[PDB]
Amino acid sequence: ARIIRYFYNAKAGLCQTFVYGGCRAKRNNFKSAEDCMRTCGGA
Amino acid sequence: RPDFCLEPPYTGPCK
Amino acid sequence: IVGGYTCQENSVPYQVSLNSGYHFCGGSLINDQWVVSAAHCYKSRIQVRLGEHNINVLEGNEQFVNAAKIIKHPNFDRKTLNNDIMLIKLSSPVKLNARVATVALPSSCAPAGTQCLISGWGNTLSSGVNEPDLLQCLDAPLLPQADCEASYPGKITDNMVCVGFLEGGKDSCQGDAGGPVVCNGELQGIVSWGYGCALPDNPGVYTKVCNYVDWIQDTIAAN
Ligand SMILES: [Ca+2]
Repeated sequence: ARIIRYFYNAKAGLCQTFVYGGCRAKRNNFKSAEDCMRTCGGA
Repeated sequence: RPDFCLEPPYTGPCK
Repeated sequence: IVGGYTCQENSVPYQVSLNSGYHFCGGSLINDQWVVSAAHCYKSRIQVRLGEHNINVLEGNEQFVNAAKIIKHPNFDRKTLNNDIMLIKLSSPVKLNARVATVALPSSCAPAGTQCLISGWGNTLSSGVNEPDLLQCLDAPLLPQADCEASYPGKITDNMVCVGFLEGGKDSCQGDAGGPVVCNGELQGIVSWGYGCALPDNPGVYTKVCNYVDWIQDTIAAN
């Protein structure tokens, strides 16, 4: 599928969107920018 | 920060 | 669809777009009240868009209908992707016409070598991303199960079939999921999964619809 999720971009220092297929997600995959920054924002 | 945060975004096998 | 071509406008009348704000999966109209798609395409709220060609332009042939019932196969495994099939009952019967039509379920399982038509609004690039406005089409054959197995060691069940090319170059891709693989007027496959898109030695894997005709018919009759 084409599911929009958020991931932490270490180089940019912030969370951005990417296309998640819908299955077998890795951990740098969040449903919101807030949850992404809370988990990966550092700090 | 956690190690997984430094990994590139993973689209996965679902197409 | 990577390496395909833009389908002739409304030439795949059974193709639908599943939308929850944006297009996220494809599907196939099997009767005026039911659509079949992939179980991994499940969402609690789904709007079915029929008669679409350009998903980003109101062309005048579209029908927008909400999903009243969403039923995933009871044996769907979200990790192995075995039994990746789902049924959607529309809130209201769609109006059938030249641009919104049903596709027949398989009369039996089609053998390897059968040429089929795969379609969808998924990514058109193997590297990077390009989401097409217009429905894409791809003519490709059902591959021998042995080749499918060789490409995906230990990951292929009898409920799956590889369709495409071992040399890569042409394949389905993210956003095509749930869409149709029609061979000789029958829905033999549902876009499901694969490693990358259009890569050599990794053709797309599809749900083998011929194994689910009884389940589909029983489910429709009971709902
Ligand atoms: Ca349109």
